[PDB]
Parts: sequence; structure tokens; C-alpha cells
Amino acid sequence: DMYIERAGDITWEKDAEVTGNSPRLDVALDESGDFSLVE
Amino acid sequence: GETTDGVYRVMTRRLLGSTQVGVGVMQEGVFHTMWHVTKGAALRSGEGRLDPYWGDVKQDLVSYCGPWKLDAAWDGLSEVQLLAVPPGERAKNIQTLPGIFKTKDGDIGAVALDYPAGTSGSPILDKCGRVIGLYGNGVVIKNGSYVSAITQGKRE
Ligand SMILES: O=C(Nc1ccc2c(c1)CNC2)c1ccc2ncsc2c1
Repeated sequence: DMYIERAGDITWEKDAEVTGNSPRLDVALDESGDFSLVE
Repeated sequence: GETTDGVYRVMTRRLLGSTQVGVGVMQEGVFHTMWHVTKGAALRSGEGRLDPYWGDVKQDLVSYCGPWKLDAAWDGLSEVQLLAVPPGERAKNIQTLPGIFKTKDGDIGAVALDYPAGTSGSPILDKCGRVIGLYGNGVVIKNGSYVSAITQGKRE
């Protein structure tokens, strides 16, 4: 049996840690909800 | 039990100790998470029981106690914030500019951040704090890293 626990408020916070690239990828989604990189 | 709006951890006691399996969002009496996190199983909030209401294996989404309530969307231009709730670690807003997942059905947003699989279900937020999708379903790139899509449901 799974259970839930509160982790916090959903708010946008200023001066947050800004990181990460923005890549454009050609993908395919199957009937099982699994994505795959297509080339 | 606790039906307060906010981000929540999904945990299981089936294995050794208490293992986090994912994250979710309580919004308007409805708990929203990714399908692969729970697999449609009933969750529990203290003494209370959350039963699945809607679920789709292709959308990879599942709602509890009612229909899907998150309807906001990425604008294609603005930087977003992933409210990352990692296993054993404190919640954290991480600002990033998303990329694009080009598909035969249309383009989707994509956050490229390196987090454990147990972080699946964390809300991706806009500058207004609204939930524009969930983190946890995407692809594995040449570097072994994960690039998750911005998965939003449909409000009826
Ligand atoms: O395995 C993952 N996700 C997943 C698993 C099983 C299924 C689906 C997605 C779609 N329906 C079947 C995963 C792996 C790494 C990771 N790192 C951050 S979030 C994250 C998710």
C-alpha cells in the first residue's frame, strides 16, 4: 500500500537556482506511454 | 485525510524501509500524479484512502478523488520552474528554459534536469505558480541523462 506525505506549497520563487539546457529532440510516443529518440 | 493543496511525496513500504516512488499535486480535492508512479493503485493519506478516478497509460497520468484539474500551459517562450521533490531531500524550485519534443502529433515542452526516478510527478510551474505539467516521462540521451516532457492533462 502506497501513501502520501505533504512536501510543501506550490509557489514560483524569485532568485531560484537557474540551470539546464533546452534541447530540440525528434521523438515517438508508443501505445505504452514510453517515449523513444527517433533519427 | 490531509486534502490541503500542495506538492506531496508518494511513498511505499513494500520494499526495505520507506521508499519514495514519485511525487504528486493536490489541487481542488484531486491528487494528480504520473501513472507509472502508482500504476492505478489506491493511495492513503493517514487514515484516509484516495481512490483512482481517471487514468491513461499513454498520457502517463492519473487523478485521485476527481477529474483532472490542472489546465495551464507552457507559452513556448518563458522560462519555467521545476518544483523538484527528490527522494530523502527537501523540495526545490529549479528555474530552466525548456526545449521541444518534436512528435508526429505536435510539439511538446521538455525539461533537461538530472534527478532520480523517484522525483517523477514533480510539477513544472510557470511565472504565476500554476502547474503547466508533470516531470517524469521522457527519454534517455547519448550522455545517459534524462530529458522529461512537460506532461499536462485535459480539464473537462
Ligand atoms: O523510468 C522513468 N520513467 C518512466 C518509467 C516507466 C514508464 C514511463 C516512464 C512511461 N510509462 C512507463 C524515469 C527514469 C529516470 C528519471 N529521471 C528523472 S524522472 C525519471 C523517470
